[PDB]
Amino acid sequence: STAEWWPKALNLDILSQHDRKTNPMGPDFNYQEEVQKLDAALKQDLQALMTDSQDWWPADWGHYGGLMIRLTWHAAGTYRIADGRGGAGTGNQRFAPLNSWPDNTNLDKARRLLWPIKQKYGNKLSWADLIAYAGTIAYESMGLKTFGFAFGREDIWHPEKDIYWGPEKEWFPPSTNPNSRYTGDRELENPLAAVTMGLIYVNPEGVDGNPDPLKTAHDVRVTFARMAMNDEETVALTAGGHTVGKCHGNGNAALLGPEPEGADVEDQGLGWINKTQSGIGRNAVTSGLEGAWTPHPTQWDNGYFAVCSLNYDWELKKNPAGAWQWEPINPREEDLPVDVEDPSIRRNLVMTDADMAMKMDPEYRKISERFYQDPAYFADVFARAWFKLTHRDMGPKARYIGPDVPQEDLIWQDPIPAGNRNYDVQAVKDRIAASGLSISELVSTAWDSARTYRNSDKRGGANGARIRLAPQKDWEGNEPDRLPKVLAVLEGISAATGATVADVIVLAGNVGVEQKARAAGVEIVLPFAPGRGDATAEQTDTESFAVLEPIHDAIATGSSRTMRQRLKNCCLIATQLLGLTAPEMTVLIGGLRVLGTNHGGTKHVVFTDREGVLTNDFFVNLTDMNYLWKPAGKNLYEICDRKTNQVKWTATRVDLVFGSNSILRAYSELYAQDDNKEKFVRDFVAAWTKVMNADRFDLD
Amino acid sequence: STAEWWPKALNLDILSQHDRKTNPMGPDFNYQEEVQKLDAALKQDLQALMTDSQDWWPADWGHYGGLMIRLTWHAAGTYRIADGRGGAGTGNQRFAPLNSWPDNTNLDKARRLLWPIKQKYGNKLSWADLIAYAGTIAYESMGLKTFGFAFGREDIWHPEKDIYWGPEKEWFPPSTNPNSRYTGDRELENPLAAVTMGLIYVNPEGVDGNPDPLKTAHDVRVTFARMAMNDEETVALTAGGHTVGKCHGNGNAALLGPEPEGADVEDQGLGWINKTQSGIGRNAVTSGLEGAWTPHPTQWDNGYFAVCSLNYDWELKKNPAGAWQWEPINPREEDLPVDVEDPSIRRNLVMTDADMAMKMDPEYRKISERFYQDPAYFADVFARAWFKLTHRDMGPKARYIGPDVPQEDLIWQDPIPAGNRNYDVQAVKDRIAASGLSISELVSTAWDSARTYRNSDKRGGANGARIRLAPQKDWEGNEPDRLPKVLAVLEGISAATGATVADVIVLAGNVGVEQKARAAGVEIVLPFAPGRGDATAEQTDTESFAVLEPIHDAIATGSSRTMRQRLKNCCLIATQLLGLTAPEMTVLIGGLRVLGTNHGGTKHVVFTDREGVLTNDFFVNLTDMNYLWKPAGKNLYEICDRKTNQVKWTATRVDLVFGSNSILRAYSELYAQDDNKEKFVRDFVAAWTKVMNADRFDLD
Ligand code: HEM
Ligand code: HEM
Repeated sequence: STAEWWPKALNLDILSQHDRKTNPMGPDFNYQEEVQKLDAALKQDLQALMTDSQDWWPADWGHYGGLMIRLTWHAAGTYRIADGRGGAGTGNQRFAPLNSWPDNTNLDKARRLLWPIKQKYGNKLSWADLIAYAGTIAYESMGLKTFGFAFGREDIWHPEKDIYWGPEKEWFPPSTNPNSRYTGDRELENPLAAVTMGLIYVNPEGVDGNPDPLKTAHDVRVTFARMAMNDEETVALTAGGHTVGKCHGNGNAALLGPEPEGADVEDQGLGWINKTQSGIGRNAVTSGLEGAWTPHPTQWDNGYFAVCSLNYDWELKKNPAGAWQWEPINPREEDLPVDVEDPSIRRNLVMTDADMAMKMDPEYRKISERFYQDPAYFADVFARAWFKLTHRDMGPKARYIGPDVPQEDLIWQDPIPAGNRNYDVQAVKDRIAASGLSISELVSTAWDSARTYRNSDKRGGANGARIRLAPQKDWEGNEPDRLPKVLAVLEGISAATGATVADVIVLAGNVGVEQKARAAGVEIVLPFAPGRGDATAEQTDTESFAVLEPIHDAIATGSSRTMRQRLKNCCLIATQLLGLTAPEMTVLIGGLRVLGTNHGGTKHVVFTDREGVLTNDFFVNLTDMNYLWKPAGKNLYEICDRKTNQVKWTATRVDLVFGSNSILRAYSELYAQDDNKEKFVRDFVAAWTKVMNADRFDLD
Repeated sequence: STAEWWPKALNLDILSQHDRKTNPMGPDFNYQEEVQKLDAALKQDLQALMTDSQDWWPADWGHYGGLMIRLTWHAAGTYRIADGRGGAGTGNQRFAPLNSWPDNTNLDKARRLLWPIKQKYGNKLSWADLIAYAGTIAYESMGLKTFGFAFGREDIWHPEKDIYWGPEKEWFPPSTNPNSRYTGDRELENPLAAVTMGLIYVNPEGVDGNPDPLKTAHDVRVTFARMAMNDEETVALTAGGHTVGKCHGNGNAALLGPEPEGADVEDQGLGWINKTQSGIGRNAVTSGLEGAWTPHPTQWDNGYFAVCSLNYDWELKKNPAGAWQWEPINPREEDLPVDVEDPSIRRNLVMTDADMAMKMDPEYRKISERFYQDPAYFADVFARAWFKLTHRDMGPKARYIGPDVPQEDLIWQDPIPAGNRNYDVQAVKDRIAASGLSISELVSTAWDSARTYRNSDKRGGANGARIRLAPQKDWEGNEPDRLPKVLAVLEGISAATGATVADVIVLAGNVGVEQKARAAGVEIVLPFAPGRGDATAEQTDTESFAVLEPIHDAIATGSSRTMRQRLKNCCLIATQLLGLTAPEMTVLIGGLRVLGTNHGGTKHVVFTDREGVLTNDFFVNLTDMNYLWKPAGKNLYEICDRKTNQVKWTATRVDLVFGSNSILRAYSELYAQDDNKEKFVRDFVAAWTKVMNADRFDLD
């Protein structure tokens, strides 16, 4: 197509996803308000589905719970803390490439089995919520006291183009190959939270397919941590997950047809279909391993650790489909799981390399032991972890809807109280104006408070005013000395008024922008919404926030250190997380530059003889051919006058890409037109507002 | 990215281009009304630019006309009749990949030279119009009486993803290579109108770089015909084009930097920049050939045929950059073009292989002779052809705006008169209802009248009611016997009322749809706009309309013959030309199917026990897993009941792709929800309306 030609080019399309032309819903359609009308006592239908076997994909022992829990687990298992991408918050498993990953084999059947319910509840039940709820109801039906559930996940209509899944151009390849995601000594390429392409967290047969429970344990600890789970939550999840259901590998795999995206139309959007021989029931082949972890896989119990992983000794075996798996030595007949179609036949137990790791790894072993001797703890830790798994990308509790939302404020939700809304905004502004804070100090501070937001998992943002807290107040990119000079003033204004520090930091930014538009002879009142609360250090997980540190921010031409990634690459990624379009990214850069907001007070792209005045000067000058651009070191250029051959300004790649990239320059040219001065200001303001209000889910 | 994984998948993204998130203009912005306010006497600024040389890319002999004419010519030269794609109607040359094609080398300089003007006139002058106007004003300034010009081309903001430019994964490769666009004996892959990738029409040095004017003449005739130009227009264009300007090839090419999309940010979005040595002025290297076709290249004259191509004899030479070119034998000094920087130095004349073809090809030679002995004719034929070149993708004259629009109605515009608007719509409807025409006969006829439309060059559509004319009335896909049974009735209703046959065919379709919604117990009045005119056979070019023949239409599950292209591929291409989104394509297919509109009255995807009733039955049944799909021959499937193993319905790939493609099935599922019956009807209607009104540029 139009570009395999220049693969180094910015993938600007990630900024224009989920737009009008792909969305089939009317423009006033609002899911939050339609799901609030849902008859959640739909729990009866979902629970009934569990024992409502369909011929084209029969339920094991007449119960789909194991399958449904795996569905939800896999929908959730794609999340990663580095950027908050992946997760069950958008129902992405119904689209490429996730619907066709090897690890999601046969989950297409699970999703399809949920369709009658989606058809019944319609627009009030998104595929995203349904897929995320399925496993929870399954657990309920099988005996587990779940912790809770919240609806509120809006559906998407095409693949999430912004997610980089890994460097491999092959499915589940060895870690000792070209295009490997591994470096040094088994050091996982940073963003990634899986050991290979097409897998959720870890290889069930062992690292690169070679069984050792100790090396497998290392991958499990690493990948789960990258998904926000610690040792306890991990052992809990693994055991709790395998307490029900089984592994399917009773047949030749090579006989499975193409994964969904590669199957032809006769397959109804399904995949991995066996047409050579029976591929359903006891003849089902999924992961390739075969057997169940517990005697009673249709029910919550203590069978996982209870004579199985801890009380029997295990040895390596090969299943019918050629996969490595662990089986018990001399198991008693009563402990053998029965056949999925005929209860009078006995089959075998199993443990994957990840299950054996729970017994062999010294640290997991201690936790395994606690859950073995204290099942009440196990069930509580698992239930909570199951809930965290399914909501870790839901964002603020304000987004949670439904009768079963837990009253408890969990730390991973980034709890923030409602701030006072009755306080007279204008008095707050006058006191801000009346302080000796520069237009520049006002804007940078507000920018920094809001820039932490990312729509991937909805964490960050200006609401709870955390920047004032550790570790944020000390982040290099946040300019710690200038930040307190400003917090000191603003904290005083808030105590003196009834407005929150969070509301004040934003309102101050708004003042800086208002002062700058006024200096260019433009009068404007920037929209504003009170209500931000101030969050406490107690409800702020210092370790989980490390991931939101601004190590890079092109919007303030700041780069903490030399990075592999191009500066505009970094710019593009922050703007995608922020939820901004290319036109929005463009005006923002042009505006912030003339407001004199660079980190370190650098003039890298000021291009104005009048900083502090909101003009379209950045574009007018960037687009002026009377100048030539001379590379001048690392991420730096000299903007020279062609006549005098003298250096007029300096600039970085973040600045110049807006005058190099054909699409961005087209935007730059527009804003540099003689007739678009007011449009630039109006558009800068709207984008500014969008950023300050991005995390405002507390609003209606 | 998200899919090199399944390259056979529908490129649905081509249906969601140019959306809100990429458009930087407010949503109420309307170019047609802003350009109507333009001070077209901007002709003075454009004309002044011609002699306003800029240091970073100096004008040859102090005149940019040759360069500007080439700019416009190349912007226009990308058009092709097979699908109407390409052309100067969107200003696509400012974006990838066209901005970086080898043939467009240094046109980046031309575009950049026009920026001060675009900056001055702003939102009232699109880049598309400016680029298309540049060459016309250049010709005016150099002495040619141009035929006219119309503004009205709206700007785009990213590459036109829908255009397939060719199969090559390399630039300008030989025709005797893998991935070649040539088959049998030099038979150009059909859609394409160029001999290789990255070139506009033909190779200037000869077929695959080997000079012979006779084989070159064959490519010129073939490519220009694919661009709607006959022998006369072609000789005219070639000679008229080369009557001014020159070829640039005075240097080592290998020294040129990367084309624009491959250049780094310091190049200001420009490309082919020489940093090793001087690459401007007389040292400029573009095509690689060097010399001018006429003694006086800054002026319109009769020098092209006048002692140059006809009166001097020519021989093969090699220019400084190693390109083949023809030079004259023993030219007199006065006929030598002077140096571009210093008038006191003489340089050389040249003729490309395409110019020599005008002298050597027997047929071109006769036309060349007429233009040599009758320059008034030459100038008139060229002027008209220059105008056709720059407007052949503008569509109906209704779209033309400006003081210089020619009063003459040119045949290639598909002229259609204004039809009467005062006639009482309801009386027309009652008479239609009162006829014995089936709901099916009404809908299919209207569909067929409107389906010919394509937004690529804005030709086709229900307005002028041509379907009633040759060759349309006899096209197989239009079902000639059923079409006249319906025209006979409808032609009578129109004569009896004051409404046009065109308005009547559409209104009839609207009645069929209204009758079908009524049968499903839904009352609706479909929007309607009177005014369509009936076009005459005299103003209808039977040969130019061949290209709009519906050889395929998935919307009515019709395929004239087995084709290389997948049926859904064909479906996707018609819907892109029609201007429809994926959600729109989806409801349309579902609706037309239950209305019983298949070509040949086939039941391939009816899936209703009630044809003629507008229900969401197609989706409800397509999405029902109680059925399995069994391939059953060419483009056919048997929809079988899983319990009884009996054939319930049949269907084609066009039907089943909506239940296979993950994105389309998501749409299908939505419309199959219990709560979306009315949404389906409302959405089907809106899409129906959009199609019936697509060519209505005559409306405000
Ligand atoms: C700790 C890393 C894990 C590994 C290596 C792993 C591996 C596997 C494998 C190979 C299967 C085979 C399924 C088939 O062939 O059909 C399976 C099934 C399953 N896993 Fe895991 N798993 C892990 C974690 C979890 C977690 C954390 C849970 C959820 C809390 C879970 C829940 C399930 C369920 C419910 C099934 C049953 C599928 C069915 O019965 O159809 N797994 N797992
Ligand atoms: C008939 C097929 C044609 C071929 C093979 C051809 C080839 C070329 C080539 C190789 C150049 C070299 C320019 C450079 O190196 O800078 C050129 C220049 C030019 N051509 Fe054509 N051309 C064709 C048709 C036309 C037509 C139909 C027109 C417009 C009616 C046209 C107008 C021009 C102009 C104005 C230039 C001058 C560029 C300048 O002075 O900077 N050409 N052409």
